[PDB]
Amino acid sequence: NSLALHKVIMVGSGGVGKSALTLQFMYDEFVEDYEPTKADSYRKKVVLDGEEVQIDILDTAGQEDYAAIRDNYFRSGEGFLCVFSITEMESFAATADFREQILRVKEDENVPFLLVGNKSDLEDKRQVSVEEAKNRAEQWNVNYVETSAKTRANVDKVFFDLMREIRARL
Ligand SMILES: Nc1nc2c(ncn2[C@@H]2O[C@H](COP(=O)(O)OP(=O)(O)O)[C@@H](O)[C@H]2O)c(=O)[nH]1
Ligand SMILES: *S(=O)(=O)c1ccc(S(=O)(=O)Nc2cccnc2OC)c2c1OCCO2
Ligand SMILES: [Ca+2]
Ligand SMILES: [Ca+2]
Ligand SMILES: [Ca+2]
Repeated sequence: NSLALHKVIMVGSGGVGKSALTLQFMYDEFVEDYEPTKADSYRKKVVLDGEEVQIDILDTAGQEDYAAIRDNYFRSGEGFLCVFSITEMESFAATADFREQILRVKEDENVPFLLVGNKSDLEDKRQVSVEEAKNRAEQWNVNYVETSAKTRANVDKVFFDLMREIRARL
Protein backbone atom coordinates (compact mmCIF):
# COMPACT_ATOMS: atom_id res chain seq x y z
CA ASN A 1 0.00 0.00 0.00
CA SER A 2 2.77 2.40 1.01
CA LEU A 3 5.02 3.73 -1.74
CA ALA A 4 8.67 4.43 -1.17
CA LEU A 5 9.07 8.19 -0.66
CA HIS A 6 12.45 9.53 -1.77
CA LYS A 7 13.13 12.93 -0.21
CA VAL A 8 15.40 15.01 -2.44
CA ILE A 9 16.76 18.43 -1.59
CA MET A 10 18.10 20.85 -4.19
CA VAL A 11 21.00 22.92 -2.87
CA GLY A 12 23.42 25.33 -4.46
CA SER A 13 24.05 29.07 -4.72
CA GLY A 14 21.81 31.53 -6.51
CA GLY A 15 20.96 31.31 -10.19
CA VAL A 16 22.66 27.96 -10.81
CA GLY A 17 19.41 26.33 -11.99
CA LYS A 18 17.90 24.62 -8.96
CA SER A 19 14.42 25.78 -9.90
CA ALA A 20 14.86 25.30 -13.63
CA LEU A 21 16.05 21.73 -13.08
CA THR A 22 13.18 21.00 -10.71
CA LEU A 23 10.53 22.45 -12.99
CA GLN A 24 11.92 20.73 -16.09
CA PHE A 25 11.76 17.42 -14.26
CA MET A 26 8.37 18.09 -12.81
CA TYR A 27 6.48 19.80 -15.67
CA ASP A 28 8.62 19.34 -18.82
CA GLU A 29 9.05 23.11 -19.18
CA PHE A 30 12.14 25.35 -19.14
CA VAL A 31 11.19 28.17 -16.75
CA GLU A 32 13.53 31.14 -16.90
CA ASP A 33 11.97 33.67 -14.48
CA TYR A 34 11.22 31.69 -11.31
CA GLU A 35 11.30 34.04 -8.30
CA PRO A 36 14.86 33.65 -6.95
CA THR A 37 13.63 33.84 -3.34
CA LYS A 38 10.66 31.46 -3.79
CA ALA A 39 11.10 27.99 -2.28
CA ASP A 40 8.71 25.16 -2.96
CA SER A 41 8.31 21.43 -2.45
CA TYR A 42 7.16 19.14 -5.26
CA ARG A 43 5.80 15.61 -5.17
CA LYS A 44 5.44 13.27 -8.14
CA LYS A 45 4.78 9.58 -8.66
CA VAL A 46 7.57 8.08 -10.76
CA VAL A 47 8.36 4.54 -11.88
CA LEU A 48 11.95 3.94 -10.73
CA ASP A 49 13.45 0.79 -12.28
CA GLY A 50 9.96 -0.63 -12.58
CA GLU A 51 8.90 0.25 -9.01
CA GLU A 52 6.32 2.96 -8.49
CA VAL A 53 7.68 5.41 -5.91
CA GLN A 54 7.03 8.97 -4.82
CA ILE A 55 9.71 11.65 -5.21
CA ASP A 56 9.60 14.72 -2.98
CA ILE A 57 11.80 17.60 -4.13
CA LEU A 58 12.53 20.55 -1.85
CA ASP A 59 13.65 23.33 -4.20
CA THR A 60 15.53 25.50 -1.68
CA ALA A 61 15.84 29.20 -2.49
CA GLY A 62 18.41 30.31 0.07
CA GLN A 63 16.04 32.30 2.26
CA GLU A 64 16.35 30.28 5.49
CA ASP A 65 19.16 32.12 7.27
CA TYR A 66 18.50 30.65 10.75
CA ALA A 67 20.99 27.82 11.06
CA ALA A 68 18.90 25.53 13.24
CA ILE A 69 16.00 25.67 10.76
CA ARG A 70 18.26 25.17 7.74
CA ASP A 71 19.72 22.15 9.49
CA ASN A 72 16.23 20.86 10.22
CA TYR A 73 15.35 21.04 6.52
CA PHE A 74 18.56 19.15 5.66
CA ARG A 75 17.95 16.53 8.34
CA SER A 76 14.63 15.66 6.71
CA GLY A 77 16.31 15.14 3.36
CA GLU A 78 17.47 11.73 2.21
CA GLY A 79 19.42 12.78 -0.88
CA PHE A 80 20.90 15.97 -2.23
CA LEU A 81 21.44 17.44 -5.66
CA CYS A 82 24.28 19.87 -5.10
CA VAL A 83 24.02 22.16 -8.07
CA PHE A 84 26.43 24.73 -9.44
CA SER A 85 26.55 26.52 -12.77
CA ILE A 86 29.41 25.64 -15.09
CA THR A 87 29.35 29.33 -16.08
CA GLU A 88 30.02 30.68 -12.56
CA MET A 89 33.19 29.56 -10.82
CA GLU A 90 32.06 31.02 -7.49
CA SER A 91 29.02 28.73 -7.55
CA PHE A 92 31.32 25.73 -7.93
CA ALA A 93 33.42 26.97 -5.02
CA ALA A 94 30.22 27.38 -2.97
CA THR A 95 29.36 23.69 -3.34
CA ALA A 96 31.95 22.91 -0.67
CA ASP A 97 29.86 24.80 1.90
CA PHE A 98 26.65 22.95 1.08
CA ARG A 99 28.55 19.69 1.29
CA GLU A 100 29.92 20.52 4.72
CA GLN A 101 26.48 21.64 5.90
CA ILE A 102 24.94 18.37 4.75
CA LEU A 103 27.68 16.26 6.33
CA ARG A 104 27.38 18.09 9.66
CA VAL A 105 23.65 17.27 9.71
CA LYS A 106 23.54 13.80 8.17
CA GLU A 107 26.79 12.65 9.85
CA ASP A 108 27.35 10.22 6.98
CA GLU A 109 29.89 10.85 4.23
CA ASN A 110 27.97 8.41 2.00
CA VAL A 111 24.72 10.37 2.16
CA PRO A 112 23.05 10.17 -1.28
CA PHE A 113 24.51 13.13 -3.08
CA LEU A 114 25.26 14.15 -6.66
CA LEU A 115 27.48 17.06 -7.76
CA VAL A 116 25.51 18.62 -10.64
CA GLY A 117 27.15 21.01 -13.07
CA ASN A 118 24.21 22.78 -14.69
CA LYS A 119 24.01 24.96 -17.85
CA SER A 120 25.97 22.53 -20.02
CA ASP A 121 24.41 24.16 -23.05
CA LEU A 122 26.54 27.26 -22.38
CA GLU A 123 29.87 25.64 -23.17
CA ASP A 124 31.15 28.95 -24.60
CA LYS A 125 30.61 30.55 -21.14
CA ARG A 126 32.18 27.71 -19.12
CA GLN A 127 34.22 28.85 -16.13
CA VAL A 128 34.44 25.47 -14.36
CA SER A 129 36.34 22.75 -16.17
CA VAL A 130 34.95 19.27 -16.44
CA GLU A 131 38.27 18.02 -15.06
CA GLU A 132 38.16 20.13 -11.91
CA ALA A 133 34.53 19.25 -11.20
CA LYS A 134 35.28 15.56 -11.75
CA ASN A 135 38.27 15.86 -9.42
CA ARG A 136 36.14 17.37 -6.67
CA ALA A 137 33.55 14.63 -7.13
CA GLU A 138 36.31 12.06 -6.85
CA GLN A 139 37.56 13.68 -3.62
CA TRP A 140 34.03 13.42 -2.18
CA ASN A 141 33.30 9.97 -3.65
CA VAL A 142 30.22 11.30 -5.43
CA ASN A 143 29.21 11.16 -9.06
CA TYR A 144 29.49 14.28 -11.22
CA VAL A 145 26.76 14.85 -13.82
CA GLU A 146 26.45 17.85 -16.13
CA THR A 147 22.92 18.96 -16.88
CA SER A 148 21.02 21.48 -18.89
CA ALA A 149 17.61 22.59 -17.67
CA LYS A 150 17.24 24.25 -21.07
CA THR A 151 17.80 21.21 -23.32
CA ARG A 152 16.72 18.67 -20.63
CA ALA A 153 20.12 16.93 -20.89
CA ASN A 154 20.61 14.62 -17.89
CA VAL A 155 17.72 16.14 -15.97
CA ASP A 156 15.90 12.86 -15.48
CA LYS A 157 19.30 11.23 -14.91
CA VAL A 158 20.23 13.29 -11.88
CA PHE A 159 16.88 12.75 -10.18
CA PHE A 160 16.67 9.06 -11.00
CA ASP A 161 20.28 8.37 -10.10
CA LEU A 162 19.88 10.18 -6.81
CA MET A 163 16.81 8.10 -6.04
CA ARG A 164 18.83 4.98 -6.85
CA GLU A 165 21.40 6.06 -4.25
CA ILE A 166 18.67 6.68 -1.68
CA ARG A 167 17.16 3.28 -2.47
CA ALA A 168 20.48 1.48 -2.15
CA ARG A 169 21.90 3.24 0.91
CA LEU A 170 18.88 3.73 3.17
N1 LIG B 1 21.07 28.44 -20.61
C1 LIG B 1 20.67 27.89 -19.45
N2 LIG B 1 20.12 28.72 -18.55
C2 LIG B 1 19.70 28.19 -17.38
C3 LIG B 1 19.81 26.76 -17.11
N3 LIG B 1 19.30 26.55 -15.90
C4 LIG B 1 18.88 27.73 -15.41
N4 LIG B 1 19.11 28.68 -16.32
C5 LIG B 1 18.78 30.10 -16.18
O1 LIG B 1 19.45 30.62 -15.04
C6 LIG B 1 18.56 31.51 -14.34
C7 LIG B 1 18.50 31.02 -12.92
O2 LIG B 1 17.93 29.72 -12.87
P1 LIG B 1 17.11 29.24 -11.58
O3 LIG B 1 16.65 27.84 -11.89
O4 LIG B 1 16.06 30.27 -11.27
O5 LIG B 1 18.31 29.27 -10.51
P2 LIG B 1 18.19 29.00 -8.91
O6 LIG B 1 18.41 30.33 -8.20
O7 LIG B 1 19.33 28.06 -8.64
O8 LIG B 1 16.85 28.37 -8.62
C8 LIG B 1 17.25 31.52 -15.12
O9 LIG B 1 17.25 32.63 -16.02
C9 LIG B 1 17.27 30.28 -15.98
O10 LIG B 1 16.59 30.36 -17.21
C10 LIG B 1 20.43 25.95 -18.15
O11 LIG B 1 20.61 24.74 -17.99
N5 LIG B 1 20.82 26.56 -19.26
S1 LIG C 1 9.75 26.11 5.27
O1 LIG C 1 8.99 27.21 5.86
O2 LIG C 1 9.09 24.97 4.64
C1 LIG C 1 11.00 26.74 4.17
C2 LIG C 1 11.40 25.94 3.12
C3 LIG C 1 12.39 26.39 2.28
C4 LIG C 1 12.92 27.65 2.51
S2 LIG C 1 14.23 28.22 1.41
O3 LIG C 1 14.34 27.13 0.44
O4 LIG C 1 13.93 29.57 0.92
N1 LIG C 1 15.63 28.28 2.35
C5 LIG C 1 16.33 27.07 2.67
C6 LIG C 1 15.72 25.87 2.90
C7 LIG C 1 16.52 24.78 3.24
C8 LIG C 1 17.89 24.94 3.37
N2 LIG C 1 18.42 26.13 3.17
C9 LIG C 1 17.69 27.17 2.84
O5 LIG C 1 18.27 28.43 2.62
C10 LIG C 1 19.62 28.51 2.99
C11 LIG C 1 12.52 28.48 3.57
C12 LIG C 1 11.56 28.03 4.39
O6 LIG C 1 11.08 28.81 5.47
C13 LIG C 1 11.33 30.19 5.28
C14 LIG C 1 12.75 30.47 4.80
O7 LIG C 1 13.13 29.74 3.68
CA1 LIG D 1 12.24 7.61 2.19
CA1 LIG E 1 15.15 28.98 -7.30
CA1 LIG F 1 9.21 14.56 -18.11
